[PDB]
Amino acid sequence: SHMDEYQRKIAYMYDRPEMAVNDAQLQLKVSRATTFEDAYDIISKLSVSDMKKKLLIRFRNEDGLDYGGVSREFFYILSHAIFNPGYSLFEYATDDNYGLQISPLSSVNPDFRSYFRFVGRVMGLAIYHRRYLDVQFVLPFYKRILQKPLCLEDVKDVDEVYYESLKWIKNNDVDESLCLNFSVEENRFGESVTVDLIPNGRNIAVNNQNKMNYLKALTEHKLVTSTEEQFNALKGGLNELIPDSVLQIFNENELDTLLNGKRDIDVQDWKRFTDYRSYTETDDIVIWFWELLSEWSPEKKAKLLQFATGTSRLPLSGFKDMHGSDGPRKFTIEKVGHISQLPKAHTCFNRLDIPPYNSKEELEQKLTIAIQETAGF
Amino acid sequence: MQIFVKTLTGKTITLEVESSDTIDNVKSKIQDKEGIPPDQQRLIFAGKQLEDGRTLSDYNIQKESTLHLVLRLRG
Amino acid sequence: MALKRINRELADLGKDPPSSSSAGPVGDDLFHWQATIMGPADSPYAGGVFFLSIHFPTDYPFKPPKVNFTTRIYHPNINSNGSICLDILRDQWSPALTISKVLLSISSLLTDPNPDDPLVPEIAHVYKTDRSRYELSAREWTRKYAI
Repeated sequence: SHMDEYQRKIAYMYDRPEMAVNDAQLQLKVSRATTFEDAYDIISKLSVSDMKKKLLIRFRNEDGLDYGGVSREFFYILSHAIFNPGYSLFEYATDDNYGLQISPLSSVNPDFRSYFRFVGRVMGLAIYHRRYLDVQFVLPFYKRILQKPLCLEDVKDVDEVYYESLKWIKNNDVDESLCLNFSVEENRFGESVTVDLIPNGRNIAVNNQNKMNYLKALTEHKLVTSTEEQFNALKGGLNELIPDSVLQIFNENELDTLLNGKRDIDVQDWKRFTDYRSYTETDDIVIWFWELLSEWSPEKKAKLLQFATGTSRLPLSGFKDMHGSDGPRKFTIEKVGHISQLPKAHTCFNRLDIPPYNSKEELEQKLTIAIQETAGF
Repeated sequence: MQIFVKTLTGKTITLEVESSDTIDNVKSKIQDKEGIPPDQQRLIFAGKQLEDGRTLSDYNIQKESTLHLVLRLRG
Repeated sequence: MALKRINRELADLGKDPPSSSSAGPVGDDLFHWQATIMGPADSPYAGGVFFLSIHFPTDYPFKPPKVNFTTRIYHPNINSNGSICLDILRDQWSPALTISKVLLSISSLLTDPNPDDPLVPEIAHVYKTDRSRYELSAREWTRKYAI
């Protein structure tokens, strides 16, 4: 079983003498409004020995009991702050598939090393003190943290269309018509600059004897070389607390589970931030659908989300900031089709077509049948 | 005659068919060789998608014709 | 590869024009193109002219260009805002495809709407139920806007 081995690994990891907390308590007061600034001011000045003590967090002017909930809320706020693309540190891999990754443009700051070391320290603190963030990175990020080789298939998680194009280049013979050469054009703040994968790379075409090297160089540049300094600083900050001999007993999925807990899709947010076409919030089908979603397992909810929207990943701020294939599009439910037809989906429009069934049991059966071919999580 | 069908995975399948063979018969052959249900098979020849109830001769399929097997669209 | 390819496509379009659909950079920029499509004569949009805006992503040719309509068109597979649900630009895109192929595909779409993707379910239902009414509505819209 996956859970038993993961639990054994977690117990063995936390049983090591190199990850044992002390007895003294460290206070950490941060204003709720200015969480990021105070967090960076305090954390980025602590010492390694100090950070290994028990963590006690008190929001200013908010005195209360159950410090565990307070600490969890603080970590949630900090994770949604530092990893927010609007802060120009991380960025979604694609607008229609929200996967966080280190932003190449982040080098434009005068000193990104301090901020990325702070991010590494925050991740190490979350792992060390059994607290969960709520972000969802791409698998290549986790493979980089564990120092695993990155190959072509790893581009599938980052961007699907890019991987399909690379696979097409691999399979079909590349002709001279395609003006492809060893150079990548990157547009950074208006100005576009050229980066050469190999020396004098902008004057060499990709024949049938070189396309393998071209694919290797493109994959390495897209996944690794574009984020060397920033990820090196981040991993230094992370390994400042957690020795790398400890992280190297997991894989690209168990580390994700350890960092972000058991991933789940909230239903209250889903219901609050949806819209209907030809349907009203008081209609029987809508309330039956919401009840079914309420009493469903996380895997099946993820499968339905991927079937309807097109992906199982959500933006950093829930369903509110949900982007379609053209612009911001919220989860839409529409009355389309005949009774016998199964509930259909329009992925590029984030739309779900549920015909007006008669009984909730029939709705549940049809909805479960119509999503079986889709795999979630 | 003989025809070739190339999938989206790059796989090439050789089928012993006839110009008078129906699209349903060729889809049944593809299902036998690969297990893909005929309803899920999307065959394209010369830019035209083969439809059930017709024949290869309706699509001007000739000796050693090359077809493309694609999957269903989403939206 | 993101600029030499674009220059090659522009040069190819500058040698053998389709004589119906035209494309070209707007002002002085190689990542924002304007395109003009003539209404096909065998479709209810006959006699009309339509404008498209094409944005080439920096990952070109590995990622498809974003094409958006500008003039309103009464079509089942074209949304009101101007988006196009076309497979060649969404999922079945390969580096071999050029920009002229996209224009030809769109000019073919303007004649044979695909009912399997009811981007506008009301209009798609009208098309599948009353073809004559749908054609009349499309011609009225083309007269009102495209002209």
